[PDB]
Amino acid sequence: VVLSFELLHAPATVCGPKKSTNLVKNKCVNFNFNGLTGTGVLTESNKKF
Amino acid sequence: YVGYLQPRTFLLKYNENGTITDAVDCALDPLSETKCTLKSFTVEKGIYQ
Ligand SMILES: *[C@@H]1O[C@H](CO)[C@@H](O)[C@H](O)[C@H]1NC(C)=O
Repeated sequence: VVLSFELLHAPATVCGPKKSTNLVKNKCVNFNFNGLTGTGVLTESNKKF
Repeated sequence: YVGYLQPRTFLLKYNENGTITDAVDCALDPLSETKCTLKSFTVEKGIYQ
C-alpha cells in the first residue's frame, strides 16, 4: 500500500489523533492550528476574512 | 458566454477590506508588462527594461 500524502494550501481535514487545548490570549504560547505551527501571541483580529 | 482559460501571470490588488479590487494582465500589452515589472499599478515617466 502506497500512501501518497498530497499536501497544499487547503483545509487538510486529515489530522491524525491530537487533542485540543483551550485558546489563550496576550501570552507568547506555541500554537498548532490545524497543522500550521509556530510561536507568538494570539490577539483578536479585526480583519474581515 | 463561453471563454477559455490560458496560463498567464497576473498582478492582483488587495485593498484593506481584503477584496481583489483591480488586476493587471502582464502579457496583454507593454504597459502591463512595465506595471508587472515595477509591481505598481502606476508607472511614472521613464524608460523601463
Ligand atoms: C471596508 O472596510 C471599511 C472600514 O470601515 C468599511 O467601511 C467598508 O464598508 C468595507 N467594505 C465593504 C465592501 O464591506
